[PDB]
Amino acid sequence: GPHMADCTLGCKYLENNRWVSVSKSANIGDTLYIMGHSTKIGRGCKPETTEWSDAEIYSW
Repeated sequence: GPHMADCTLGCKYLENNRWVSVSKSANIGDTLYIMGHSTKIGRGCKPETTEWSDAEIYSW
């Protein structure tokens, strides 16, 4: 079988003063990249870091 992600991380980042949402996909154990920042995807699809100066994960 193929290997797909576990969860879809719905996050928004401030680009050019516009909050752009993007849903990315990663596994429990992946490292999510947002704006150059990286966060490990822990349990409950919940990333270690959910908040950044100009970026935030809103849904997982």
